[PDB]
Amino acid sequence: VEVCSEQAEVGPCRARFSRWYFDVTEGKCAPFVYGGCGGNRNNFDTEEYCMAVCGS
Amino acid sequence: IVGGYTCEENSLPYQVSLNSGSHFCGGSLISEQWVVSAAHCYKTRIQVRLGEHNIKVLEGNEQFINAAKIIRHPKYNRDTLDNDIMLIKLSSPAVINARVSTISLPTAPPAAGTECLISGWGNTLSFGADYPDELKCLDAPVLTQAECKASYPGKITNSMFCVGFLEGGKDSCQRDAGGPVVCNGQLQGVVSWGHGCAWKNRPGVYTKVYNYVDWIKDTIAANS
Repeated sequence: VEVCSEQAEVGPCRARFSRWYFDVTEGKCAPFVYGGCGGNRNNFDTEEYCMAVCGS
Repeated sequence: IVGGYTCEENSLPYQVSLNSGSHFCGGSLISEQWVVSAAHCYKTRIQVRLGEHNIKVLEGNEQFINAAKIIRHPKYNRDTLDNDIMLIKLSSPAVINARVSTISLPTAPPAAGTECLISGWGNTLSFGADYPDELKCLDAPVLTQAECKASYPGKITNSMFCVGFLEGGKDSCQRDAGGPVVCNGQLQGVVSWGHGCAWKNRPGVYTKVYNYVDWIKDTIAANS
C-alpha cells in the first residue's frame, strides 16, 4: 500500500524492459531496467502511472 | 554477455533479436517462419530482426519482420519461471542465406560438462550497465544439475539447467534473455534467469529446449 519507497528491482530474469519507479529522494519518477519477472510493485509502465500512484 | 567476446560477423546466422521500440530480448531462428525465445519476453506486439550484427550501425542485409503470433508455453508460471519458453511466427518467411539461417532442434538432452555457445546483445557489466552494439559470444560448460540446484536451492524445475562458471565473471545478462545456447551444433537452451550477472556461485539458468521438441512441433502444425 506503500511500495513507492521500495527500491527499483531488475529481478532474476534477463530481458531489458524500460519501466519506471518512483525515486523517493528526488520526488519524481525515474526509469530503470526491469528483467521482465519478479521485482516489487514500485514498477510501472508509464512515467504517468507512476506519478499518479506515488506523486507528491 | 559478461566476460565474453565479440562474435565475428555472420558466425551466428540464427541469432535474432526481438523489438518494440527498443531491443528487449534475443531469439533463435528455428524454421523459415518460426523463432524460439523465453516466455518472459512476451509482448503483445513484437518486431523480430534477423541477421543483425551491430544493432545501431546497420548494413543493407538485415531483415525486419513483425511477429504475427506469439505463443507462450501453456504451463508457463510467472513466479517460479517454470517452462520459460515461447515461440514467435513471423508474418513473412525469412530469406535464408549466408547471414540469416536456422538452427537444428536438440536431438538429446544437454550433457553435463558439455561446452556451449551463448550469445546476445546483453549487458557487459556485473556492476552497472553497458549494453553493447556488437553481438557478443561466450563459451561455457554445462554444469551438473546437482550444482545448479545447490546454487539456487528449491528453485530448479524439470525445465531448467545451468551453464557458466561457478567462480563468476562470465554469464549472460539483461537483454540476453531468450537468446540461444547452442551445444555441438544444436539448440539446447534459452537464456532465462539468474541472481545478478556473472556473480560468484550464481551462474545463468536456461530453459531445457529438449523437453519441448514435441510441443514446439505440435504448435507449428496447429498454426500453419
